[PDB]
Amino acid sequence: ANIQSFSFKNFNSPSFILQGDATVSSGKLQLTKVKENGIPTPSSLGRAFYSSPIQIYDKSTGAVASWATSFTVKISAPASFADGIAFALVPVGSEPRRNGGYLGVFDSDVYNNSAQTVAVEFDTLSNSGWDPSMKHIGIDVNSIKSIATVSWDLANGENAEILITYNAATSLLVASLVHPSRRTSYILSERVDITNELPEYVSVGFSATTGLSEGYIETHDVLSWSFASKLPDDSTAEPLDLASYLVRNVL
Amino acid sequence: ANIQSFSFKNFNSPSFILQGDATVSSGKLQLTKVKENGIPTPSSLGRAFYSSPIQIYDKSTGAVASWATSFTVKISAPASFADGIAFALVPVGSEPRRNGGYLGVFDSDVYNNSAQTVAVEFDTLSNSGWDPSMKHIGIDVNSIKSIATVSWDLANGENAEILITYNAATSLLVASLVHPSRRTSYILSERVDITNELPEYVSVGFSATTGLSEGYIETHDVLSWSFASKLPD
Amino acid sequence: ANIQSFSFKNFNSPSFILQGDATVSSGKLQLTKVKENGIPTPSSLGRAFYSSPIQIYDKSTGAVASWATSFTVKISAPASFADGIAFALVPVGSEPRRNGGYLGVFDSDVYNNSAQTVAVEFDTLSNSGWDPSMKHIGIDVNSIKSIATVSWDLANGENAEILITYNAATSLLVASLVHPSRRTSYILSERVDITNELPEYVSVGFSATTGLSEGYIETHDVLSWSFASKLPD
Amino acid sequence: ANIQSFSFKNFNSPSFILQGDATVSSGKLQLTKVKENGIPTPSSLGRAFYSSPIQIYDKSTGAVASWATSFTVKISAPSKASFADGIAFALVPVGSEPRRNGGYLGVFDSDVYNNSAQTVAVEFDTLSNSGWDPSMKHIGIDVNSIKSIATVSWDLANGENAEILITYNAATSLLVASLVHPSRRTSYILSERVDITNELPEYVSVGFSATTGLSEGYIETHDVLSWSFASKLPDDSTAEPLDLASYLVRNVL
Ligand SMILES: Nc1ncnc2[nH]cnc12
Ligand SMILES: Nc1ncnc2[nH]cnc12
Ligand SMILES: Nc1ncnc2[nH]cnc12
Ligand SMILES: Nc1ncnc2[nH]cnc12
Ligand SMILES: [Ca+2]
Ligand SMILES: [Ca+2]
Ligand SMILES: [Ca+2]
Ligand SMILES: [Ca+2]
Ligand SMILES: [Mn+2]
Ligand SMILES: [Mn+2]
Ligand SMILES: [Mn+2]
Ligand SMILES: [Mn+2]
Repeated sequence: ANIQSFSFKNFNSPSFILQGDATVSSGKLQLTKVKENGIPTPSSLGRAFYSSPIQIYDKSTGAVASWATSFTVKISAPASFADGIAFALVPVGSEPRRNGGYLGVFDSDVYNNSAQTVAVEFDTLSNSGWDPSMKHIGIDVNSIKSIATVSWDLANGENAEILITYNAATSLLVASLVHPSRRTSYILSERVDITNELPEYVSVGFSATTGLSEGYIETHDVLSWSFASKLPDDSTAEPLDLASYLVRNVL
Repeated sequence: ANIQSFSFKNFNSPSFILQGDATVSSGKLQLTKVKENGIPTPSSLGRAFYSSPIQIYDKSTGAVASWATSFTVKISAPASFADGIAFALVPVGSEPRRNGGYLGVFDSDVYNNSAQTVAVEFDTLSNSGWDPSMKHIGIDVNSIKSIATVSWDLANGENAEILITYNAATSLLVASLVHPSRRTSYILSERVDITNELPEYVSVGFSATTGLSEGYIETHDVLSWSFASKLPD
Repeated sequence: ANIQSFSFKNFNSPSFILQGDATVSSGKLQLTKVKENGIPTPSSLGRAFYSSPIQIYDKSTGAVASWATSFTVKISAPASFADGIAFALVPVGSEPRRNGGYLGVFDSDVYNNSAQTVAVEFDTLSNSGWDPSMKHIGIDVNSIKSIATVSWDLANGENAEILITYNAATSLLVASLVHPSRRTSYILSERVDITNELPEYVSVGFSATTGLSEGYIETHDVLSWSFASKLPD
Repeated sequence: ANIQSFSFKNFNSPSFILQGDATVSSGKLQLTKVKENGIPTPSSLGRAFYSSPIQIYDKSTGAVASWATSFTVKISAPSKASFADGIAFALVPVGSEPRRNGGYLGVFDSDVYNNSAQTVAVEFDTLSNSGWDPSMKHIGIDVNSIKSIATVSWDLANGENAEILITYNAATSLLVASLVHPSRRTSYILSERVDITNELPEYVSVGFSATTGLSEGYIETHDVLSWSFASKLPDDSTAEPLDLASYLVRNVL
């Protein structure tokens, strides 16, 4: 089995690939532009990935990896919320895509297998063309139109503790968010045939955009991030030990 | 920091403390009685804990542990569902408590700090005296009347993958359940001041009971279990 | 796969099985008796094991566990060194054995499979009947006469950081010691067919004895201990 | 605390930075050139590092990382030839380009201490160079010079697996290296104090470097069959060694 994992409580540019307005300051990862006075900027786009590629599966052996990631984000608006942040698995060379409601990871709301991108979004602005009525968490598979969503009551300026996992045995992708301050929690799950939607190797990280209008803005700060992946030697899949993963990585 | 952790995909009596009708068979942990033909039995009560005590906090240093546990259960009814299964943190010497709707871990629905027990229940039968309308997941703190619950649609005979965690920094206890077969998931969270509700050392494990009537029965099988704890200095 | 692991930087009696003069004080594990003034005592014997049994192998599946342990000991003599400390894998019910040069884990220097005990010793006193000329580290398999040893220059009163591992793939048991203060290190390795020398379940821990004479004494303090085991399917 | 770790039982180019003749084939990492017929080549040099930099310490907080690595190598020399030159596990500056070949193992330029080299390595030297080497084949700790600050004799078992384990404990500042040839049940260990914050930069790349002899008959192969690495950087000055019991079973065993 092959394993790769990391856990950061403090950020520094060397281990990350930064794109767009993504910057590291005061130990935290700021995905979108922010004026010196502290207020967000419109039309911003930022991405950040771990500098080492992760192998999601192996065509020759037929093995599929199980993985998990957890991070803490803080979204603040002075002003209306827009556009959101996504955790994404993109092709290794990958360059940013459309901004605004496309969150920098997609080009359209029509399924396009060739986009080879899967993401879990925390959408703060409903786009009439493809979005559910309110702020939501969604699973995007090669299109900005989530294959599943759940309502989310964003607590402005308060920490959000997210946990995403993929179990190769059940092919189930599960995402959950918790706002400790309000004792509120959300969860969502859907089956995803990963070997068909992504390449063998991918970069893992975040993508975030602000609104395209003067008053549709918010900040996207990642305060901590952990990731762990396990690729077996044969077809037989083996979920990860989360009890052990969080305490040794998150708690 | 002190750490203790384990992960079982196969069960064997040696590493566990079995109470009541709790038994290990064919590699799985069966908390409640089951007739040879495979059908559950009424008035059953079973408990099982890891043989090594876990230190939840330290009075002298003021440190509080963060921990997590995950397991897979399978609940089946031929009949009506009753009574449920709970993941519990009990005092080390601890003997079973009332059966039926008390799930073997409590004696009343009135808060009693001296019970020194905290549990996360998967309640399959609504007891008029203290339960919400339907089947639910709840956090119990020294009383069978959950301080918080969430509706749960139990998928009969299908695996349930549960994950419970306690974060000492936020004092937040979070429980989640997933039925992979139906792609359904539930989550619940509530702040718990653990150092006030439990002793420094506890045993961790499960407790399960069946209904007290002829037709209120179900099975409680644990197929795998992991636990991890970290106590700072 | 089944996994069990723990790591202590601070000790407390609840999670351990203490035998003989083994005691926990000021957060450390003291295996042998010590007078209030701080000086060791002769004819002492102490043992301590983790309260949860560990499965070394499985007869039905034919799987053998790989494991590792690491700890820090401090041995001090006011006086001549005796008798030593051992890391041992004993049968679960196991009661102490002969003291003195037998380190509390064996009864003779003649191989006796029925002893079902394997130990890695840090022998501070050469017993003419079975010991190499000086202080040594040795691997004992069902007898106090090590099947392999290595010379060891004990640094009185200075910490010793030990690491022992068992690789089921190669059947190799490897032990190593490091005295950071003197920048000295020792290593030893030998093949051991574990499934033949021990039972499926064992208790893991330490055993230590002092000399049987008035001036053959030393202290045996364990300052930290970690253990990890993995049993495949 | 910041943590980074990985463990490979099978190799693939994407996650590694390959330099020189370093190549990945049949799942293993081949550091030095090898003719199709299987025999090694002279004057070869190969290096390979994990694609993500590792932070060894932090100047602002004064924290120093504790880390460990373990790997399995197989060194082989054809009957008619002689062993040369060796393989090293190294911690080099991030941009770092290969250095002198032959007995310099691709990581150093001289046997005179040069702090500006900012490189620390643990070598498995198969050829004694009169100018700075002990009499026989050895394991040594090199700190900014090819002349080890400490060595230990090593009886290389030709063609047999070598299981190496290297660790650095920030609390004691002790670097410890060990090798085991399971086939022969032989083992070696070496240890020495190293003030890492003074010999290396805050960020480094971790990996291997290997060279073959500069003569027609001084050649050997350098194959890495598996590799694990784990690092932990605290938030303050206070150092905390790693849990090796847990590290090997979860990574090596
Ligand atoms: N990703 C996830 N988030 C929350 N609970 C889970 N249970 C299993 N996977 C989970
Ligand atoms: N116990 C838990 N279950 C699901 N998601 C979580 N996120 C944090 N703790 C969690
Ligand atoms: N037990 C052990 N001690 C020291 N080095 C080792 N390398 C492999 N096993 C070892
Ligand atoms: N690097 C190392 N190799 C072998 N034994 C060790 N004990 C502590 N560190 C070690
Ligand atoms: Ca949107
Ligand atoms: Ca009930
Ligand atoms: Ca002796
Ligand atoms: Ca040389
Ligand atoms: Mn959306
Ligand atoms: Mn209830
Ligand atoms: Mn001896
Ligand atoms: Mn040399």
